[PDB]
Amino acid sequence: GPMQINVKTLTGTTIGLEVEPSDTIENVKAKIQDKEGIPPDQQILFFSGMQLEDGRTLSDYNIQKESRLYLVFSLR
Amino acid sequence: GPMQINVKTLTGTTIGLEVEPSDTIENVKAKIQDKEGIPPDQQILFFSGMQLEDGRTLSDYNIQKESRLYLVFSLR
Amino acid sequence: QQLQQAEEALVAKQEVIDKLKEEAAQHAIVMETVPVLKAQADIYKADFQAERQAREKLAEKKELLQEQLEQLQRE
Amino acid sequence: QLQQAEEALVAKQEVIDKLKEEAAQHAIVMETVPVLKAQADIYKADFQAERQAREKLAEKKELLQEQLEQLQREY
Repeated sequence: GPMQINVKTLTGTTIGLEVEPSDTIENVKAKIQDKEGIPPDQQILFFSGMQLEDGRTLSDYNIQKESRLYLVFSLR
Repeated sequence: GPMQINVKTLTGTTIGLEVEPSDTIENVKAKIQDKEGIPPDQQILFFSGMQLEDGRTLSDYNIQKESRLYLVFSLR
Repeated sequence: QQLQQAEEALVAKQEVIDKLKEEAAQHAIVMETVPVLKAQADIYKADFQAERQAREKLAEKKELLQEQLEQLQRE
Repeated sequence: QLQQAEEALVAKQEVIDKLKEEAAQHAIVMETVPVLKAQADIYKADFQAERQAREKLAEKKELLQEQLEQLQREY
């Protein structure tokens, strides 16, 4: 069912996203781009110290709404 | 007395320095400069999460041979 | 007879476990950012170097121009 | 009846000991956080310096391209 996740940056900024567990990481990175304009091929996402793969899904990493996700991206 | 300390860079390098507990932090940085070519005024040394002052001594921070020391610096 | 001193000591012990679990929750939040900070450092490093290049190339062209200007001021 | 409470009070004790174990083992990795933050801050500040330096060389480049162009026409 369509759930709300929260991708935080190291500066303490938080991006709320409405996602489906079946959604891929590329898919989530596409949402982040439509909102703050960061190209997906330049975002890195983290969950529980793991670097997330474009190809795998939120389901695969067992990401719930309460999940602590991190975003790193280039200064360029 | 005359001891070996190890300084961890974040690029993975461990810099081995022969030092005296009375050696001042600008002295360690000069040794690091001789081994790695990083100017002192551009090195930051860390221990127990705090930055080490150029003018205090290894012994003022109770720094032993086993003490975990990190070096952070600029490439400019 | 002293079953309610053991029961009350069990309680007092859980009050400590809860405090530690709570401290270990907050520790865990910090520690999971460590790989994030490593990644941040690597990207910023590549950002810095990539910008030194673009600016070095622009520093060359600016001298070439300043050299081409002074050669043609021999006229 | 009472010995179940005495062998729970022990269960709680090694839950407290094991929490204090790990809490000392991860104050080690938690003291690389400030190191990682400083490294990232240096690369960020360095990058910004390179960007400002690039923008300044751009201004000069285009300013020289003019002078060159005019004094080429002029002569």
